[PDB]
Amino acid sequence: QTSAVQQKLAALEKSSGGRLGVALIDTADNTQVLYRGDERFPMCSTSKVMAAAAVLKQSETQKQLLNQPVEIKPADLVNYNPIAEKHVNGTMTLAELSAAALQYSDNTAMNKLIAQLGGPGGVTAFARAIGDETFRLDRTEPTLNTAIPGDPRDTTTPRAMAQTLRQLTLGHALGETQRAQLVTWLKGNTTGAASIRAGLPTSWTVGDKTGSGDYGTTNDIAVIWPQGRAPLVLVTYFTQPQQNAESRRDVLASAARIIAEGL
Ligand SMILES: *C(=O)N1C[C@H](NOS(=O)(=O)O)CC[C@H]1C(N)=O
Repeated sequence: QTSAVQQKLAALEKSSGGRLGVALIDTADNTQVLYRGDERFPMCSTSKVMAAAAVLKQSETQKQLLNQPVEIKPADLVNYNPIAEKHVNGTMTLAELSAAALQYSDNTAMNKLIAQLGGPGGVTAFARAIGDETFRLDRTEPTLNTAIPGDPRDTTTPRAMAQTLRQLTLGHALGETQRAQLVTWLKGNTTGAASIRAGLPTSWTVGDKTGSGDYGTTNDIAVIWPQGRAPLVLVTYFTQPQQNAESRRDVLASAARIIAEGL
């Protein structure tokens, strides 16, 4: 019941001063490694994968949805808007908003995705439609990042997020073109090199989405293509007891290294 990898993650967690959640799926054999795999964690920016995937699903039944313009007004800007601020009083397409949300983690872009789905509950509804009974999105940006201990809003579990990420990127939750677009976007992420990627050999290819929030919450969810192996799906969630705790991306890298060394 407690594997060697689980014992190592427990030792990492003990030295980290926070709470660590890990779910690995190895698609070479569909085996799973779970650490606090059924405990809820605040998703923060990693929830953007579900919102972008839901808009990709919408695009399966709409000619050129991704080219549809969305107006960006000054009042739409929130706390972190590296792409959207360039387009205030103009428009961005849903493809541009999806890329900005995933690759630059633009929070104004994420709010446009949420609105395109009918609000946070529309993102949750998409999760349910692809078999994820755990994910819940409750708020918009930026308050979905409050990451308060014990608060179920805007949370999921590592087990559920790993299974969902596998279905979206490697399975058939999306159509073929849409799945390929999602993987292309994730592989072009700009924010991930200090997190899961840092713990892996340079030769392994990664597409990922990071997140962070209050309580020193530090997250990453990744699809990994190891050299000479079938892909892996890896979720590393981390959160700490005090609201102003510092980020700990090194803990995510350490967890990824333990997983890689255990394969
Ligand atoms: C998402 O977690 N956020 C938006 C942006 N994400 O960048 S990260 O993925 O590199 O952390 C800034 C942090 C965070 C937020 N609190 O809005």
